Amino acid sequence: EKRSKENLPWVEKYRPETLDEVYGQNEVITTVRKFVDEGKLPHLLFYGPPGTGKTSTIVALAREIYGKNYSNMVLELNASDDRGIDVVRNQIKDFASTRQIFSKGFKLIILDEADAMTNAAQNALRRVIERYTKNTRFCVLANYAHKLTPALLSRCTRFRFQPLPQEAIERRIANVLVHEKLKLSPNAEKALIELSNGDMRRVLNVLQSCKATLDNPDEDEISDDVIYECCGAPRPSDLKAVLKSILEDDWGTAHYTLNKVRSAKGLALIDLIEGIVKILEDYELQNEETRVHLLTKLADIEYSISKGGNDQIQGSAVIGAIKASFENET
Amino acid sequence: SMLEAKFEEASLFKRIIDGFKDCVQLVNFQCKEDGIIAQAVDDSRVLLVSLEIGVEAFQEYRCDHPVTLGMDLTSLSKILRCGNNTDTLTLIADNTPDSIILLFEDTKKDRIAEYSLKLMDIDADFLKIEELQYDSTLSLPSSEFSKIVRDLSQLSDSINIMITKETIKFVADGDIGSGSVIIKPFVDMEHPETSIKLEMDQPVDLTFGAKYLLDIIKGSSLSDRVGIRLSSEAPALFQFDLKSGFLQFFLAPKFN
Amino acid sequence: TLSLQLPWVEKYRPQVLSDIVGNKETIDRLQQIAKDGNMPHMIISGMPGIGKTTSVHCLAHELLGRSYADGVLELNASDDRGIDVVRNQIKHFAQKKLHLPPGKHKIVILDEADSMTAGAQQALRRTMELYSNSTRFAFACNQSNKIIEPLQSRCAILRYSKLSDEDVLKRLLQIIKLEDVKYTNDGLEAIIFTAEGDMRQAINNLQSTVAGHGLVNADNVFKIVDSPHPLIVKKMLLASNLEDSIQILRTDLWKKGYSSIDIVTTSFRVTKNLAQVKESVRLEMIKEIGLTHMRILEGVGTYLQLASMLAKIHKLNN
Amino acid sequence: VVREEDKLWTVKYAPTNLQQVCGNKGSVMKLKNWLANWENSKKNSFKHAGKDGSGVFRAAMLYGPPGIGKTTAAHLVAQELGYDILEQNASDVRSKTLLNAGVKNALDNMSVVGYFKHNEEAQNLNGKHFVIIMDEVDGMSGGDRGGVGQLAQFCRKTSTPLILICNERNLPKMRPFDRVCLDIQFRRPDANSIKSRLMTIAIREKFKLDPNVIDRLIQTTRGDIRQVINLLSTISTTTKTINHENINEISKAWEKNIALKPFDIAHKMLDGQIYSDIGSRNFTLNDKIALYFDDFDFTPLMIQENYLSTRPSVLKPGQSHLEAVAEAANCISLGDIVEKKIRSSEQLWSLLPLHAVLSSVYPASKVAGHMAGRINFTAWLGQNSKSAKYYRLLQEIHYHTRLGTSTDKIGLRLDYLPTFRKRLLDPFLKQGADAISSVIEVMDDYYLTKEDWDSIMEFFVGPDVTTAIIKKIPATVKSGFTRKYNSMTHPVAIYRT
DNA sequence: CCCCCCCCCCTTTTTTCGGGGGGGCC
DNA sequence: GGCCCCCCCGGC
DNA sequence: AGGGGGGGGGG
Ligand SMILES: Nc1ncnc2c1ncn2[C@@H]1O[C@H](COP(=O)(O)OP(=O)(O)OP(O)(O)=S)[C@@H](O)[C@H]1O
Ligand SMILES: Nc1ncnc2c1ncn2[C@@H]1O[C@H](COP(=O)(O)OP(=O)(O)OP(O)(O)=S)[C@@H](O)[C@H]1O
Ligand SMILES: Nc1ncnc2c1ncn2[C@@H]1O[C@H](COP(=O)(O)OP(=O)(O)OP(O)(O)=S)[C@@H](O)[C@H]1O
Ligand SMILES: [Mg+2]
Ligand SMILES: [Mg+2]
Ligand SMILES: [Mg+2]
Repeated sequence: EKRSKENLPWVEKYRPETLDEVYGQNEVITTVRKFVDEGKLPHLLFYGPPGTGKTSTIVALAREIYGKNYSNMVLELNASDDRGIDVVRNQIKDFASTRQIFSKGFKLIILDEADAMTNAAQNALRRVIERYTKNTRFCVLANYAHKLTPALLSRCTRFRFQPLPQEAIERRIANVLVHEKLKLSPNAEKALIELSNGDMRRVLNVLQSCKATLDNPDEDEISDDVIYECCGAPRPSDLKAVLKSILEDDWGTAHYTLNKVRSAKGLALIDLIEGIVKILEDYELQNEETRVHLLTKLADIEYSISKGGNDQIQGSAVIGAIKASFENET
Repeated sequence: SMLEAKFEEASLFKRIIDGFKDCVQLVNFQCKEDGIIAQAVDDSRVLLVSLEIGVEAFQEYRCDHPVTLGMDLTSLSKILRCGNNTDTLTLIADNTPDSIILLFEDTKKDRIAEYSLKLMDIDADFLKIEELQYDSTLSLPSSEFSKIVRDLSQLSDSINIMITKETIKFVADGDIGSGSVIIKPFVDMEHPETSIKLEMDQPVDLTFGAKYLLDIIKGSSLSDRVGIRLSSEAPALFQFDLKSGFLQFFLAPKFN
Repeated sequence: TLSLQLPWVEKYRPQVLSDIVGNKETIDRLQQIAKDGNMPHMIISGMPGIGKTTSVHCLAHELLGRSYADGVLELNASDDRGIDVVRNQIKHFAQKKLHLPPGKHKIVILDEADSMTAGAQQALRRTMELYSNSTRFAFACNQSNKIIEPLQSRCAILRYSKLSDEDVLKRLLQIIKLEDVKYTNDGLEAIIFTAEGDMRQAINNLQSTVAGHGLVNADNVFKIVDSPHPLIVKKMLLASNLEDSIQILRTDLWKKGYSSIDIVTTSFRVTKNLAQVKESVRLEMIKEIGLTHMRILEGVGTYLQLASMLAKIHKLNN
Repeated sequence: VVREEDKLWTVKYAPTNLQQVCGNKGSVMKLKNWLANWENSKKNSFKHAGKDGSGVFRAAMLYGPPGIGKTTAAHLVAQELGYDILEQNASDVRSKTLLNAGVKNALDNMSVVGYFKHNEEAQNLNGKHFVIIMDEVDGMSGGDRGGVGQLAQFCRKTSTPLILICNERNLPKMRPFDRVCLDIQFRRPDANSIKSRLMTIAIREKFKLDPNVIDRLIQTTRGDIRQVINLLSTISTTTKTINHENINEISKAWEKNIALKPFDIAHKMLDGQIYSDIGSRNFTLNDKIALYFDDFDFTPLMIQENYLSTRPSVLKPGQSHLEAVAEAANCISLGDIVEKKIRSSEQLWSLLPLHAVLSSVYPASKVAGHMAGRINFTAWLGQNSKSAKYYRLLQEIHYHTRLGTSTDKIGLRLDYLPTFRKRLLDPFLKQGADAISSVIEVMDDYYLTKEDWDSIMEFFVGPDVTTAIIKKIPATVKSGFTRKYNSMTHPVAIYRT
């Protein structure tokens, strides 16, 4: 890095350095701590969605096992590096079959993002794993399990990283506020959690954007309005009004309301559709085909939007689909 | 260790091995109380190599019981290349030999190099080579024989040796003209080495491939005078006389 | 804190053919061949983690005694197994002269042979044929269709079956007694249920439990080992009502961290292997799942697409 | 040295002479006759073909399914005739460079081993003559460069008998061997041609083998005597009785799996039995997907070609054949879209299983039944090649006339070509040989050549075909036109094309 | 020589990046 | 020993 | 499925 850590992005500035700074994975953290505290550390397969803390967890585990000079005693290979059949055959085999250099210890290999590896390399790694197990251990981090061969999966103990719970995100937010001397309104916190979807990177990015948006962070408190302005996401009140107008009001006034709501803050149609879907998922419908039509038509509209096209036609289609689906209620 | 054969210098053994290394891939050695014998058959089943070394070439030779050793040229050549050419070379073989031991001994720097060469299982039994009544016998120096073979191989892929009364002709008619070399018996008192000698019995006209002759003449530096024995219908016998023993090539002639 | 303990998979790896569970007929046949000698060329096929490599290693060790080091040539996917290697090193090993007991032969163990190229397999044919009096070949593969027909013709066939619940359970009791592990019946049943016949996974789960919680029970096993997601996908696809399927997808799949691509792939496989459903209905569901998969691969990996796919499947099956 | 009870049953009970070879008697007799009259053909320069037709081929190409005894028969016939066997196999590098320094010498040279082994023998005129055996020709891979061509040249400039052994003959790599060797085909031996041998083996090995269950074993091994011998050796290790009580288990456990050919795949996939309620439980959807994957580069084409020539038996009540055909065509179009997406820059090969259903399984499930005629190989490849050639010629013509015309190749084909025909072909049919000057003037104005003329006149279709019209043109007119074209200089539009 | 079961075997090439293998120059 | 070039799979 | 081809039985 350059200068100091204050110039780093919040996503990288607040990267955990030890295992006790990882939140939302109490079971996995306790299990790995117990494993590394009594010498029985098996091969690990950390499977989870982005932003859960798998890389941070493995880095902290390596630091605890080896210490400050852990970078020179582990072999970290990721998608950014070339990992082919020849690499597995030569470099990984040599690392697993050779003693340590700086200090006595066992060999650790971290194959981050191994789901992007070829099948030949995965097949080759089987005997490398099963032959040098006495002095070497393997850790594989993945987001999609279908990319891993069954043979590789059989040789690794599986640990699943769940989406971050609400309390963990609140604790991390409180720590960040304490470090940055910032104040957050409770409604702003709830909106941040709602839009976070269990990813801490989104929390940090949105919080940094909100801090940058404030006129003076020293004596300004971030509110839900600030978060909505920074992210441009529709407000819940706007979504409720749009849904109400679509459901009860006629075509002309519903179209006018949708246009006015979208043009007031430059809202995007996809976010409105997502919010309407979330709101309607809790509706106690009396018929099934109505829900079927809603889901199918909204998925079609989302797919069409993903490829671009006329936005006004897409909004009219959304309104018409909702009206037609709710017509079946009778 | 019933077999122990010591060469004062490994150069002799290396020169023996590499003289027929480029024509065969598998060799069988029989070690007896009277010395070493060896037979090799090429992949194409055309060129046969026979070899024997008497007890005179060994400063020390002990062989309680006869033994057999199957060897490959590549591994033996590599092992020999590892050692130098100015050290005593000891070949050691025990009962029921699955491998042989090569000892490179340097008595000035006190250096010992031990190599183990794994033996190969070869089914092929030795062909009974019987003394043939060769019609034509010729003895010529190795140097000019190698020269003529190398020069004529560039003009044709198969050359015809014709032996007639006081005439030995090497016809090399092919793609490049029809250049040929004709020689006659000649005796030099001052230089007995260059003495072409002819034992004419019956006319001979035999065609032989260029590649086999090129491979055979590779041993010209090994010896000084080469003896070519030809018959009406039989493989040419190219005898390379040794200090104790000799090296023989049998080359089957081409049809018609 | 740097002295690793040997995992139970390697610590308790069988060293004799009598310690291998499952596939009784094949194990007794291998034991009889080892006792009587004259081991023929063989190809052993089966799913991962059932004891093929262990079986071949034990057979070779028992057959060759102290000559294992000089009489066994082991090559796997982690070593160079090109056409040149087969043409030179394997030929040299086969032609090697090694004195062995009268009833024994040299052994070449080509593990994970399914990854070998066609040229090497073609070149191996006459190598096995000519030198069958001194050297014998034992291949271990996961997919038997990757081996050329001539090699299968020259070799016996040993198709390992799936380990039964009783055999895995018995091995678990033996290992627990050896390690003096406190266990309960429900915990062992859960471990076997999650293993799905994979002994290696069962051993890994049994070690992770006790290594992390001490005592084995259903809750301890389930809090670290998750139920196989294919079963949850099958349950979701077989839901009587759309609401139940949506709830299952939201609670057990989406909120547990499973990716949409994995979910759609698992749904594809489950629909591929659903016997209770009619073939035509299965084909329609496969078409819908393929449409959803194509949509996801383009970038729209949203829960909305999965919900729409479930709704369309329910409409088709109505 | 080698104990008699420590050898594989295949080597222990290998045939000792040709009389012990089971099955394919006619092929054995043909090969023996060919090898027993090679000298006479050589004296005749392989010109006077005999009644059997084996007097003109100096090489033999033996082919058949694996494990039938081609190599054994070849070796035994070579031994019985007194020839010296020189075997080249797949475990030896057989590239063009290595072959040029190898067997060429032995093809026209006598053997030294034969001379030094049969010297004391009499009447053994064949002991000194080489016979070349090239086993596992199909086994040559990228490691052997230019071996097929070298062998093809060998089969025609060979001075010694040559016998080639292979497992697959329909493969394109065997095309050079089409008409340069005597083709000898070995069939799968019948269950009655090996009954006596198998009973003898069972008696010798002291295990009971019930004759009534013998056929199934061959049905399990599918003509592989080596495989059934290995099966017997393995089963007899612990089970000393082979009866109907355990035949089913061993048959199921030792079933051989061989990928079906595209024609067989099309025949099986277009069968209505497997798509029935009872058949589906035997041949499942996974089985159909595996059948497709046996050859995924040909199965969709065969299905698309042969789905219009069936008599469906799975038609829904009230559904007609045409409706099922339309549904199959729609599914085929969807599968084509999926295939296009698969081979894009993203290389989405994970969609291959889906392409199995949308291209082969589903369309066949709607028209499954009995074929109304012979199965025809897909004709789309030839049509695609012809269209590519036509597009290349059209591009050449368009860029030759680009300086004069204001249009694209599509516009040139759709609009300009009829008008051009009105000036370059019509006046030859009215004024005879007096229209040469005008045609040459048009060519000069549009930088056209005679080859361009041929290409243009070959594009027309429908009732405006020009082949018959061109052929009916008098030869004198065409000769005069060619002479006039070749007797003057013409401008060139593109330089160094 | 001529005819009738019983079965076997053959009817056949185009393809978008990225990775791997194996041959040829040097 | 190193580029450079050509052919061939790619799902479970 | 349609057509060609080899081998055992009848003639
Ligand atoms: N459990 C966590 N506790 C605190 N911060 C976290 C946690 N998880 C993620 N983060 C934060 O998000 C940042 C990125 O975390 P990562 O370790 O990169 O997640 P990841 O699971 O490795 O992403 P993938 O699966 O490779 S895309 C960290 O530097 C932390 O600042
Ligand atoms: N039949 C078995 N009996 C006892 N333990 C077994 C058995 N099979 C597998 N295991 C255990 O699981 C471990 C691994 O077995 P493996 O031999 O590696 O399975 P595998 O079928 O060879 O795996 P693949 O196909 O090469 S991925 C063994 O060391 C044993 O501890
Ligand atoms: N007609 C036969 N009769 C008796 N045994 C046979 C016969 N054919 C093959 N075998 C047996 O199978 C063994 C090997 O036969 P092969 O000649 O190698 O088969 P193949 O026809 O050459 O098939 P490929 O192309 O080499 S896989 C022989 O030693 C015999 O024991
Ligand atoms: Mg990461
Ligand atoms: Mg294994
Ligand atoms: Mg064979």
